[PDB]
Amino acid sequence: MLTEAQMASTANLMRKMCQPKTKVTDEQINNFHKGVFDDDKKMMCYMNCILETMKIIKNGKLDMSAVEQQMPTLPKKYQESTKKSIEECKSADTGDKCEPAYNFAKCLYLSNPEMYFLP
Repeated sequence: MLTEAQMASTANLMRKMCQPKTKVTDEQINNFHKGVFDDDKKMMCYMNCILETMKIIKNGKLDMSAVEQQMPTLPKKYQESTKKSIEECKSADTGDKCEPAYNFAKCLYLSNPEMYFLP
């Protein structure tokens, strides 16, 4: 099991890698975490980069195997909220190229804004 501090630290390291690769702006990322969804390609490709790095998205598709391995590494306060969100969002990975991860991410946020922890 991971602590919340390790989760925030690993999230920060993923952002440090994925933001320069995609040139998403700080405000675009900040908007996303408040439910303001910019479908600009940079925001979309950032979400693709993040979820590929987490191994949750592979070739534009939700990898339900990676989802199951990593659920036991979640802090228990996120375990229940994540299960419900993945169940609700497991077909939201629609579209082309970076769109599936972005659409999946928007779904995850809207299913439970308070428990959303993606970078």
